[PDB]
Amino acid sequence: SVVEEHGQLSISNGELVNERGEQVQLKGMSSHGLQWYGQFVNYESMKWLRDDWGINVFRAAMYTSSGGYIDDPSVKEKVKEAVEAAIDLDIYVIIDWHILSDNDPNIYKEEAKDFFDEMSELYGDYPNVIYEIANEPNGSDVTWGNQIKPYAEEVIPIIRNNDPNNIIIVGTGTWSQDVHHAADNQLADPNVMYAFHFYAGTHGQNLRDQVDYALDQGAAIFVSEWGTSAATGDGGVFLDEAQVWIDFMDERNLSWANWSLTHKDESSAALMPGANPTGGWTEAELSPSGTFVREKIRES
Repeated sequence: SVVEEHGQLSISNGELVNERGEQVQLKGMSSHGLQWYGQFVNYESMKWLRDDWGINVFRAAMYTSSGGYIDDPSVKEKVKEAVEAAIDLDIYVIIDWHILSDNDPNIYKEEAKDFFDEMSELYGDYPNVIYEIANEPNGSDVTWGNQIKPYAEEVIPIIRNNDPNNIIIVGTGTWSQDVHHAADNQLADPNVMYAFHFYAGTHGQNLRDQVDYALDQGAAIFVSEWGTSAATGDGGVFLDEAQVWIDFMDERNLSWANWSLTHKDESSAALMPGANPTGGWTEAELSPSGTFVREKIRES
């Protein structure tokens, strides 16, 4: 139903819109790393998230390093499974080239180009796909103008040769926080968005104002990862600040994916130790974070 109704997504005047030009807001879950917690990514669990939580997007977080794709490329087949499930479920799907410790996207750019060539050749004639080409650039020596923008200007052409206009999300500096610099030096492609990531354990008032600055430059922003925890993914759940961010995102029509769908013993994890990898979770099998995120998407 979602993808049949909204169909082809695009950017118009800095906003995500559907094929009839109406604003649309995606809300869903991210996997944790597919090399660690891939058992939670399958048609049945995605169907349960669609039907019980109300998700309309799912993000497949394919780490590159940390035992991910560069070390063992078999994880690309789990991305394919997730994309195919999203197609069958009629929801959107984010293919996330999940850089982190490999903090400059240029480190594995050759591999990225080949991966995105393959994915856009396979799936480029479906409207469900959203490409996220570099999760979280980070480090003082990785800047928008010097590293990230030129990386995007190598990878985007590869995708566009196969898929002329599905959305591409491009990471920003400082762990996808530095939307100000990206918004002042935007990419040419008209269906690009810039990633912004937050964690509710950080006091967020200036970060909200910086997102507003970026939006005021006509840049489109996708909150492709956020947590209810501290920036480590752990240390406590911060639902008051999370709610402030939820309301901000609704006011600004910002799409989002929450980190993350796993049973790992960390506060950002949505599931308890006993949660079935194929879905059907009871209240007791959701963590405090998961309970909150489910409520937010159901309310929407």
